[PDB]
Amino acid sequence: HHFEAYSLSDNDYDGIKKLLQQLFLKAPVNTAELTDLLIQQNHIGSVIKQTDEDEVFGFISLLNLTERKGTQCVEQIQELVLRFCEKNCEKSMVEQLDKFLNDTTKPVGLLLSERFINVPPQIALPMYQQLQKELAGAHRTNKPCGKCYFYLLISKTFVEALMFANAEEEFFYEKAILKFNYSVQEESDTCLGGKWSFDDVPMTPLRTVMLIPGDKMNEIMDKLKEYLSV
Repeated sequence: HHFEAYSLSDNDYDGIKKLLQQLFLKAPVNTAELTDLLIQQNHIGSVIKQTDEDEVFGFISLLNLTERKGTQCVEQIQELVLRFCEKNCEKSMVEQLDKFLNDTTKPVGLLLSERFINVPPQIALPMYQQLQKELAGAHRTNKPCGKCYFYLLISKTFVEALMFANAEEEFFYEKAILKFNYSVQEESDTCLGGKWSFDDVPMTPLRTVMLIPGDKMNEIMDKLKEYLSV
């Protein structure tokens, strides 16, 4: 099974959108507007295709949340994590989450990395390495995507103790200065040509929100290389 990574394209609109919908289900975030925002972003982000060839097996990209103020879906994502922070966390944690998201001097970059479960997990390493190269290039050329102090990751997670659909996201969670989980009710498993999914022990679907400082990313990349190298 050979995979190829391409820049985001208008042709990948449907595949990127479905992957976003697997993540956001029915929460108040416009997956269509978000997909358009990702595709519009130039030199950042890549899609995985198997080389059938139209199908988007995965994608990774970054959005600078303060740069993209004025986009509705970006505001929606911020209001989404805050509202679930309010419901599931102590006000002290809510205050600082809100402070982190409104700190213009230290921008927060939303990291979106979604893939079908059938793709081999080792592909995660080239995806993050390529994104790291692109983020360094953006930082070199004074673009806002290369100027993030913090990275916000929303992960698909479950408990029967915290377990990740994308296993590599354990390394981000370990380094997160702020983290919490919220329960999801649509419970939509991945659509990977796969009819259904089964667990021998019952599981509770969750989303885990985590905020990771930029200085920890080189340590995260190092485990990625350690565990996923092929």
